[PDB]
Amino acid sequence: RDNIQGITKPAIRRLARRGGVKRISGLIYEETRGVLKVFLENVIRDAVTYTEHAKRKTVTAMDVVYALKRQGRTLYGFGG
Amino acid sequence: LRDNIQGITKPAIRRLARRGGVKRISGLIYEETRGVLKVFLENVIRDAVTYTEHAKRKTVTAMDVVYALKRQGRTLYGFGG
Amino acid sequence: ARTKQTARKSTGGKAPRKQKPHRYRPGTVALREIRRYQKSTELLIRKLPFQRLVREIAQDFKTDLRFQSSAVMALQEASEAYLVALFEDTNLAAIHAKRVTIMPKDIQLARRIRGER
Amino acid sequence: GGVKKPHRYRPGTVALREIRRYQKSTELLIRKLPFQRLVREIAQDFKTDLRFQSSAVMALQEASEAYLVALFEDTNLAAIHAKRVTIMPKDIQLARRIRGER
Amino acid sequence: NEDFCSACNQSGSFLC
Amino acid sequence: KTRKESYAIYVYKVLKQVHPDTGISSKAMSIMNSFVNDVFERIAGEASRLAHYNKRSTITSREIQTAVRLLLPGELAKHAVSEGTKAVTKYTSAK
Amino acid sequence: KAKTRSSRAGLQFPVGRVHRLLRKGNYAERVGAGAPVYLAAVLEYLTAEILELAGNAARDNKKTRIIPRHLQLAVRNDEELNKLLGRVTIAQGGVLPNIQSVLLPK
Ligand SMILES: [Zn+2]
Repeated sequence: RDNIQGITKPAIRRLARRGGVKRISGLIYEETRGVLKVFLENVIRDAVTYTEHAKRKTVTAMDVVYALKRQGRTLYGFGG
Repeated sequence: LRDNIQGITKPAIRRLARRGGVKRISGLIYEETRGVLKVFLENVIRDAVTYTEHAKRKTVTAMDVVYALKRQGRTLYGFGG
Repeated sequence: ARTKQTARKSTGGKAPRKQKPHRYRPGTVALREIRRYQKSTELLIRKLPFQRLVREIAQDFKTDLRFQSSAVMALQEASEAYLVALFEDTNLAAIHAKRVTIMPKDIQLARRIRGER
Repeated sequence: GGVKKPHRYRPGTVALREIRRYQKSTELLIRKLPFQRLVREIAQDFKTDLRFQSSAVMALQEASEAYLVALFEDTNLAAIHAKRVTIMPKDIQLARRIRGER
Repeated sequence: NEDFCSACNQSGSFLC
Repeated sequence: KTRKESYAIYVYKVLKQVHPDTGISSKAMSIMNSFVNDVFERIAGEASRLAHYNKRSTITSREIQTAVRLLLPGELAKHAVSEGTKAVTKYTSAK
Repeated sequence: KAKTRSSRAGLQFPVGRVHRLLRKGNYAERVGAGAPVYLAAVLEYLTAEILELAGNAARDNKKTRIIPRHLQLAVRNDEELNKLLGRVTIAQGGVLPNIQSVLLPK
C-alpha cells in the first residue's frame, strides 16, 4: 500500500551495497519491492497462522522465527 | 572396479541434457557433469552406507537409498515411504 | 470523434467554493560506501516505514493483528538477510554475462533457478 | 553436370527432433550396467565387499537422472542468460553455486 | 492522446 | 510377521469413486502409497511441532488444520480444510 | 455388529490404521478421536485431486490405465502441486514438454 514505496531507493541501494553490488538498473527497485512483498506475505501468513493457533491476537518474534523455521531460514537473538 | 565414471558415455550425458532441453554442448562438459556425479553419488552413497551399517545390514537396501535421499533434500518416490 | 475528459471537474474554480570543489568520478564514491554499509550493522530499511509496511501488509490476513516490537525486528532482519543473499546471487548472475550492471532479468533468473517462481 | 548432395538434416533440426522424442520418453537414459558399476567403485573406500538390493541401483540411477535433468533446465536458462545457445562449464558451476553447494 | 491540451497546456475536456 | 501394510485398496476405492472405469499398475500405486505416506508425515509432524510450541499435549483436529493450512499451498488448503471439517462433522454427527 | 469409523465419517480411507500410525508416530502424549478422522479426510482429498488430474492426463493421452507419466503431467501441470511437490521427484515421470523460445527456429 503506502509503505511498499516506503522501502526507498537508497535503502534498496544500501541492501545492494551490503550485497557488494556496484551498478544497479533503474527497474530493479519496484520489482525488488514486489519480491520483498511476496516474501513478506508468505512469512507473515505462516507466522499469523501460528498466532491464531495459540488463541492469540498478537504475533511474536518467537512465532516469526518459527515461521522462518517452517520456511527453512532461522534468525537468532529474536527469541528461539 | 575403477574409473567407471566413463561408463556413462558422452552419448548418455547428452541424452540427459537433451532431456533437459539444451541444444549445443561444450566439449569440456563431459568431465564436469560426470563430476557433478562423482561428488553427488559419493555423498549419497555415504549416507546410504551409513544407514546400511547402522541398521546391522550388509546389503545396501533400496529402502536405505530413498531414506538417504529423503534426508539430503533430493527425495525419490516409488520405492516405499 | 474520440473525446476524453481530464479536468475531472463539472465546474471550474473548485477552490473558491463553500465545500575549486572536488568531484569524485561516477563510480568512485560507491566502493567507499560499499564498505560503509558492509562494516556497519544497523538495519537498512527505516523502522517507521518498514513497521508501517508490516502493519499495512498484515492487516488483510487477520483483522486487528498486533505485533510484538521484537517481532517486526525479526522480520526486518530476516528480510535484509533474504535480500543480501539474493543480491549476492544477483551479482553472480550479472558477472556471468560479461557485465557489472545488474538488470531485473538477472534476478528473475536468480529466483527461477532457486525454485520460487 | 549436376552432382549429388546427401539429405542431411541441418544443425539443430536433428537436435530439436530428438529433444521432442526424449522429452516424451520416461525411460532411463544412462544405461543400467554402466551405472551399477559407477556405484560399486564409489562404495569401496566407505566399506569393502557391499551387497546391494535389486532396487537400490535402479533407485539411485533414476534419481541421478532426475537430479541431472533438473540441473540441465536451469543450466539451459543460465546459457540463455548470456544470450547463448551453447552451455558452458560456468553455467553448472553457477547453478550449483546458487543452489548453495559450490 | 495526452492529459493536457496541446494549445494552452491546461487540463480539461479534449477533442482527441 | 509377513504382513505388510499399505493404502492399496483404499486409494483403489477412492479412484473408483472418482473414475469407476480406470486401471492402475503396481508401481504408480507405490507412487501413490509413498506420496500419501509422505504428506501424512509432513502434516502430522507439523502438528506435533505446533503442539509442542503451544505447550499442549494432544493432537486435536485443530492442529491438523493449522497444519494443513500451514503446509499445503493455499489452493489445496482451503478445500482440504473444507473436506476435513465436513468429515469430522459427519464423524461427530454419526458419533 | 461392528461398524468401521470410516463409514461413520463417510470416507474410504481408514481411520483405524491412521490412528494406529499417529499413535505409534508419537506426535503427542495423547491423540484425540477426531484427529485421525480429519487426517484421513485430507489425505483422501489430496489423493483424489491428484488421481482426477491423472485421469484427465490419461484421457488426453487416450489410455485406459494410469501410468506415472500421467502422474507426472498431473503434478507438473498444476502449479500448486509444483510447489507442493516441486521438491519431489517421482519414478518414471520424465519432464514437461517445454522448449525455450530462443531455441526455436526463426
Ligand atoms: Zn486548450
